[PDB]
This record gives sequence, C-alpha cells and structure tokens, in this order.
Amino acid sequence: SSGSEGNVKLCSLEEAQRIWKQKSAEIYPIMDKSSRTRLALIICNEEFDSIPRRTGAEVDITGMTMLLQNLGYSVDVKKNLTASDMTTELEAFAHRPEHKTSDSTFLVFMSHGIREGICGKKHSEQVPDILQLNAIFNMLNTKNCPSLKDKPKVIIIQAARGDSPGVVWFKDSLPTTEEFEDDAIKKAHIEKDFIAFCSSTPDNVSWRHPTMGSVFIGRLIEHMQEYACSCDVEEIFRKVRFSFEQPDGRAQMPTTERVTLTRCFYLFPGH
Amino acid sequence: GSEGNVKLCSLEEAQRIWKQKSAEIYPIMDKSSRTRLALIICNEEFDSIPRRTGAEVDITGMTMLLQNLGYSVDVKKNLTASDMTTELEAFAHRPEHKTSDSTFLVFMSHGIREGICGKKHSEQVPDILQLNAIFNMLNTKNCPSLKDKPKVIIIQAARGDSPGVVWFKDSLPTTEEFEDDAIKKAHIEKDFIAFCSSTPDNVSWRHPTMGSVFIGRLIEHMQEYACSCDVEEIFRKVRFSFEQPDGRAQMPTTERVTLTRCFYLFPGH
Ligand SMILES: [Mg+2]
Repeated sequence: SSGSEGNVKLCSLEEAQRIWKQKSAEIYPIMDKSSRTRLALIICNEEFDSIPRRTGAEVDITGMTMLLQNLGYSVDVKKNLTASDMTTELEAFAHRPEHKTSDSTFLVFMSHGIREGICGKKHSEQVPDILQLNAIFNMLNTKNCPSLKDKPKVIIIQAARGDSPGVVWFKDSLPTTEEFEDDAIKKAHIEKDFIAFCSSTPDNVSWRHPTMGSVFIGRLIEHMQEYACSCDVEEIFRKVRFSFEQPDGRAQMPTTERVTLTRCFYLFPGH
Repeated sequence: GSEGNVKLCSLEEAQRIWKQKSAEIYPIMDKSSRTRLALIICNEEFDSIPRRTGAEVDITGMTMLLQNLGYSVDVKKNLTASDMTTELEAFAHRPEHKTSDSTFLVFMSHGIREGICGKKHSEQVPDILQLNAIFNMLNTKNCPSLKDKPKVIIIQAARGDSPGVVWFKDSLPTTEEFEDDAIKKAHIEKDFIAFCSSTPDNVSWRHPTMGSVFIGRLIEHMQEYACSCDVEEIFRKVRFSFEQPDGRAQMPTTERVTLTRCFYLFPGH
C-alpha cells in the first residue's frame, strides 16, 4: 500500500482540513499535487583531495533523497564539488523554470565545516576551497531567484567540524547590474522566507557499523517521517533538538538559523 | 493593574495550552515566589559615532513591557564593551536567576560586522562586544542558574554604510574552575533564541525622539499575542507584519535557536 511517500506518515484529509481552517492565513500555501513541480538539491562532499573521507555519506544521501522524494520533491544530487562548482550549481538550481510551478524548496549541504563556511573537494590550509553560507542565501534571494519569492526555502546544513570552532554564521552589515525588474520585484524584501537547520557536531565512528549515517541526518529523517503530518517544519526542528536533550556520548544540539519565515510551513504529506 | 497593556492569558486559555503541550513547554514558576530578572543595555550617546535619537522611548517601552511580563528590569546605558561585559557577567551571577524560570536580555546600539558598538567605538580604535560573547556569558558553564530555562536575546543593532551585523560560522587555554560533573556533561549552549534587527536609523524631524519601528512593532506584538503564542511565533508574526514593505524594508531575523520547548509567557500567571 505504500508508494511515492515511502515511510513518511500521511496527513489525512481531515487532519489537513483542521490545520488549514485554524491558521490558513499564516500557512504557506501549497500547490495542487498533480501540476506542481517541486525541486530539491543535495550537495554532498564525501571524497576529498587533502582532507578525510566522509564515510557515512552515501547512507545520508540515500536517506535524504528518499525523504525529500517522499515529501514530493524532485531531488538533484551533486557530489564532491569545489566551492566554485557548488556556486555554479546553486545558480543553475535557482534558475530552473520548475520553481515557477512550485510552492517550496529544500537545499541540503553535507560536507566538512570550518569557521568560514563549507569545505569544497580541493580544500587545504594553504589553498582554501570554501563555500560561504552567505552565498547560499544570496543566490536564492528575491532578486537572484524571483521564482521562489514568497515561498519557503529550507536549508539543511550538516557541516561537521572536528577540532575547529564549528560554522560561524552571523554578521551585522561593487554596484549590481540593472536587470530592470518591475517595481514590485524592486520593492520586495531581498531575503525572506528562509529557514536554516545546522549541525556542526563531529561524527562518532562505530567500526562495527561503518558506512552508517550521521546521527543528525538519521534523527531528522525520523522526525520528518513521524511529524511532517502534524507539525510545521520550525516545530519539527525544535523536536529534533528536544530528542537530543539528554546527552549520549556525543552531544548534539542543531540550531535553527536565519529564520525569515513569515508563515508556518506545513508539508501536508499525501497532499 | 501590573500587566496594563499586555493582554492577559486566562485560566481556561492557559490551561488549554498547558494540557496540549506541557511536556514541550518551558515550565513557569509560582508567581508569588519567582524573582524574574531582565537586562536592557542601550548605547545612545557615543564619543565619535552618531547619536541614536528616540532611544529613550524604546528603553521606556521595553522596560514597561518586561515589567508587565513579570521581569524586574535593570537598564544600563552608554557602556564600553568592557563595561557591557562586566555588567553581563554581573547579571549572569545574580541569585534571583536561581529562583526564576527565564530571562530576557535586550541590546540596542549601533552594529557592525564584528558585533555591537560600545560608547568609545571608532574605526581607528574599535570598541565592540561580540554577539558570541553574550551567548558564552549566559551559557551552561558560566550561568548555571539558567540551565534548562529560556534565554531570550533581542538585538537592535542598526547598520551603517555597511553590509551588516553578521552571525553564524561553523566550529588561550581556559581557567579550570572545577564545575560539577553534571555541568560538565550538560549541553554547553541550549535554550537560547535571538531576534535581531539590523535596519538603519531613519529619523523623524518635525517630531523627533519618536521610537524605532522595530521595537514598537515588537512591543505591540508582545502585548497582543503573549497570551496565546510562544515567543518563537510572536517573532514570526512581527515578521509577518512587515511583509509588505513601507519605505524602509524591515525583516528582523530569528537566530541561534537552541530552544527545545515552546516558551509561553502566560501573562497574568
Ligand atoms: Mg510553532
């Protein structure tokens, strides 16, 4: 009886009716299932030139691919890219015409993390190869990705550190090209409707179960599958943090970051 | 009464919430015995950089709000980074927190890339309090009295001819202070939520010293919605209220959320 949705628990018609009746004015609207063309992007760096292999990556890619596909997203997976190539790929994704007939997107980045951003494949101390988190939000913003204006953009980042001070986030501050937008694109908020969810916790290896996925990605998939039907995604992220509250060996506490969501994002699995 | 402008949560409303989600709501303390503390730090008068007009209306608005929500408010004004740090460290050590369920910290100043401007700041010899330092001073190691309790941080840190007050990043030996092993095994940073506005100062001229729109909008939403919405959502709704821009676009961000539960203020209780 299971199908496109896999192991994601379905929101019944009754359930969906209730959520929408109660808060429709502040729920991101979703598009008709039959005609919508949802897109997602996973970029996973596993094999690196000068830094450790990320054993566990393939289980994560497979799990997140399955998850997002079960939630209705056409998932485009890219592997072992330089920051330069990650940039080129981001811009292409941002420019896909399918987003015009979509209601939302997910972007997943799985790689090594340092203070300054996400490590590309050719990264070393001498020769840097870093994707700045900021560039993700910029390339998907209102001006650079007008097809996703007013639509939620969920950015999941697994950027495990090791000895370094995780991923830094947060600051507090040439002229661009005139592309002659209608004054309603011009006057829109540059950045709006983003939510990020970030883990920089290193992996604990089990040699008995090598190849196995990161606990973060596993815990996220588990919670998405169980609670996509009843909770909006902000709340699902909070519940992942709740699940990690009593520490085991390796303490995990992923942070929700750069929230410019204006409405609740419900996934309405089954619809 | 003591709540004034804040709409009160009712016993039926308040029991509604609690029954629905008590296992995932931050518990609040008995009203008669809790001693809630909040801190406002505002730099408005500066040596070298522009005077921030309308600060006093914001201070007064935020103080009243926090008092209405059940917090005793200490306000500190025009401090160097060094003095702000001293004050924050003092705030963290107050015994009241031992008998409290939560806190709010408010920072209002000029902001740059590196963090919040202090009174003596110039681009020639900076004076900046790092946002990181705020979280560190209130974290589990350094402020054990607020472990497992919500710590709301509001930063109004207006941008100059500058790209912003940026956050984030992913990833010298400290003094050994002999913490209990339960403190050592605890999550170092948990139960925080920041709401940040980095919008520049436009100034009213026929009628000056009239508050900032961010703070006004936050206060209005807290008054309206504390009786039915957790702070997270209240912060969402302020964003919702700014969706169609006025002249000066404002979209304040929620940042560094390690909240594991929902923080209902339950005004009136
Ligand atoms: Mg919520």
